[PDB]
Amino acid sequence: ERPTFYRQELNKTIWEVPERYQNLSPVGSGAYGSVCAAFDTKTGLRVAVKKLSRPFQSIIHAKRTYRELRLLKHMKHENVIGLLDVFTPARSLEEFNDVYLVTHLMGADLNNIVKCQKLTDDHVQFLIYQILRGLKYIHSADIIHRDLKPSNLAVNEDCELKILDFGLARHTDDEMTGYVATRWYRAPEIMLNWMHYNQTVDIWSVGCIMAELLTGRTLFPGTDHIDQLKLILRLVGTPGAELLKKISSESARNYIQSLTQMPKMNFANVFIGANPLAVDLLEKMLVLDSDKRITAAQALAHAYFAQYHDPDDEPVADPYDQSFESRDLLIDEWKSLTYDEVISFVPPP
Ligand SMILES: Cc1ccc(C(=O)NC2CC2)cc1-c1ccn2c(C(C)(C)C)nnc2c1
Repeated sequence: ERPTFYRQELNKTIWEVPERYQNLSPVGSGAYGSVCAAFDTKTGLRVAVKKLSRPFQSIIHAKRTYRELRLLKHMKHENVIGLLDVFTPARSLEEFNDVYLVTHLMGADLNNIVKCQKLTDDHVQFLIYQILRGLKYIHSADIIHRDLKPSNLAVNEDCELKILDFGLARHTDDEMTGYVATRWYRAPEIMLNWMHYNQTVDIWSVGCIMAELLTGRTLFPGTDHIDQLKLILRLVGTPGAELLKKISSESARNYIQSLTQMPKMNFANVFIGANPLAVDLLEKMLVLDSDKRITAAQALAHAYFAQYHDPDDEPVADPYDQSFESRDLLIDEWKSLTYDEVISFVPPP
């Protein structure tokens, strides 16, 4: 009872997918893999199907395919994308060469819904509640998103949200360059490599996202890493002695110490007219010192989310074994591990 596969030409590439998936149509390539929307006739869901992609052409590609599949199989939370299905047209490990991952398709991304557009306060509470609820879960598994931004927040018509692309974060020097949304939401310590960083890199990005939902404008649209740092330091202040010490990169501590000291601005004068509770929570997320930033779990308990908070309905993850991250294997070994993961996949209920 291996399903029946059929073949389509799409992206100018062959898709070979089980007959359960019908009406495939492109919703974009990437480098990465191609994504298609599809109707899953078995679940009644609209789904996103990602074909990787030369998955085992280098060690870097093989480890990455294994990582993504492992991450997706782990995640079981309403506000985190998980795996609905994984499949290969291949019948043996020897023939194994393509992986397709299937995922709920919420509908759009947040970026395409909200940008240039200011949201109502109740709409903001809901979206950020769900981002922190799914981040509490991800972080509890010891996973860092590292690249949270509106384009990887999948949102449906009812403003319900799942987080995409956690744990992968492997951008080139060039995708991060100049006046680009790829960098606007990243934590200063990660943008400028100040230190080996914690999970609160992600709470900095929620803060950037939240401020943009409230105001309709990017919070730190820097034209480059240094311009963006200056936008940052102008709002939150230059570091103190105490943070300067923790900046293990000697090079970066020397640069930042060159800067004219500036105090933290008043967030109620930047976020004029906003819910005081929204402003308070922004001041707790946008703290420069990552050791002092609010965590997803503490933030969910904040008064801003009184309507939505239910401490009994904010679950945590079973633990995630990333011991494989510090293992060097050969192509065929990553590939065989990936295959074991493809074949033991048990669909959700
Ligand atoms: C198919 C797929 C596979 C894995 C991951 C993924 O997140 N992998 C990393 C966590 C390990 C994301 C998607 C995916 C891709 C685009 N999507 C959209 C658009 C088309 C609206 C952007 N909405 N939902 C999605 C979901």
